[PDB]
Amino acid sequence: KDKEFQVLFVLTILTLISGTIFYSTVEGLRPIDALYFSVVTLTTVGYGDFSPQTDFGKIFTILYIFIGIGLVFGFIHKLAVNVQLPSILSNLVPR
Amino acid sequence: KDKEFQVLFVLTILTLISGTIFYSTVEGLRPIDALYFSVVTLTTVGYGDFSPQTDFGKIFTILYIFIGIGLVFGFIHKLAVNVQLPSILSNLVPR
Amino acid sequence: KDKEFQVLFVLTILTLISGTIFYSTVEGLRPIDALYFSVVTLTTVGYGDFSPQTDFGKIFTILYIFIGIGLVFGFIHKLAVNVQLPSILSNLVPR
Amino acid sequence: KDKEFQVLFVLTILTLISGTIFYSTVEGLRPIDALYFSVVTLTTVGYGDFSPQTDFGKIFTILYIFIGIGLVFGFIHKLAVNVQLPSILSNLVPR
Ligand SMILES: [K+]
Ligand SMILES: [K+]
Ligand SMILES: [K+]
Ligand SMILES: [K+]
Ligand SMILES: [K+]
Ligand SMILES: [K+]
Repeated sequence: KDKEFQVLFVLTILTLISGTIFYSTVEGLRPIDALYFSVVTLTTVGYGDFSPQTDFGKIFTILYIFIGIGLVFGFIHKLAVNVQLPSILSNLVPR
Repeated sequence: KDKEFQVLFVLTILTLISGTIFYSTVEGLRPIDALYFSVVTLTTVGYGDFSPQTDFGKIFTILYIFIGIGLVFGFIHKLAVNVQLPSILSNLVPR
Repeated sequence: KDKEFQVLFVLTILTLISGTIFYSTVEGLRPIDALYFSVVTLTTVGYGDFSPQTDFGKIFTILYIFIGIGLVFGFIHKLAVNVQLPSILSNLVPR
Repeated sequence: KDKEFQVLFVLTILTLISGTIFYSTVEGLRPIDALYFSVVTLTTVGYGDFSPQTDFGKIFTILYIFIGIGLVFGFIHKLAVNVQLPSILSNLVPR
């Protein structure tokens, strides 16, 4: 399960890297803002402080969302159940 | 399962087409912006760079969301599990 | 199952009514905008074209979200599986 | 199950407290606005009336979202099924 976590973890980083590079290049964001934006998009928060301005950015965002949501939310699920939950349970007992 | 994917795929395209046509017509968006907006609405991202301005657009958006979320997120589920997951698994093995 | 649908349906309408009344009264929105806003909040779209300006509105929105999301998304689930899915299946066959 | 509810309830309050303190301190929000913002972020509504302006706030928000969504939505699930549902069922019968 550490290896089920590791795979989704890696694939999430790669996905966020892809968005950082595209939005920094095509939409002209600073790298930190492109990552932030990629995260705010794929978790569906969508503040809108940043949003794509070019048609190439709009089209990319459509595809990035559909390809990216299932991965991101899979990782969050694995994180919650296989990492966060056990550590919570361990805290309720003194060794 | 390719035919379970195909049905949801088609129904998603039809749903996004419906929104593209309405928002381009009633809210005056360019077709590309209406599609983008329809996608950003039904995936619940909701940047708000675009939002309906007319009461007819507001009422439509209410119904489009309720009718459209269950479909869109069904497709994303099918996509993740029946397409993305297997291809990931295939990459971890050399033929 | 029509009666499992009917209950969630009614409870959803009541929930959206509650929000329409509060936001129209305390935040000064037109009734149509308060409903629209209530729907955009509880489905987690959150365009932000409307957002509460008063501390009383902010506090209410916190509680409305936590109480309201589980209901709204339950209805959408019931809608998709017990209404939308069967009708889709019926269309694929001529009577 | 009251103790399964109580744990997630407490962990949710602690999580929202953490965000209130950070955003009030680093991003300069009033405490009430920082709580409101933390809630609007972790439920994925994301109005964007508030959004982090500093790089330290942006980085924190990335991590807060990934750590916080699984908890928040777990609580909402427990709330809906173990608290809201039973009380609904009890109302349909006179004692
Ligand atoms: K969701
Ligand atoms: K959102
Ligand atoms: K927004
Ligand atoms: K906005
Ligand atoms: K949003
Ligand atoms: K959302």
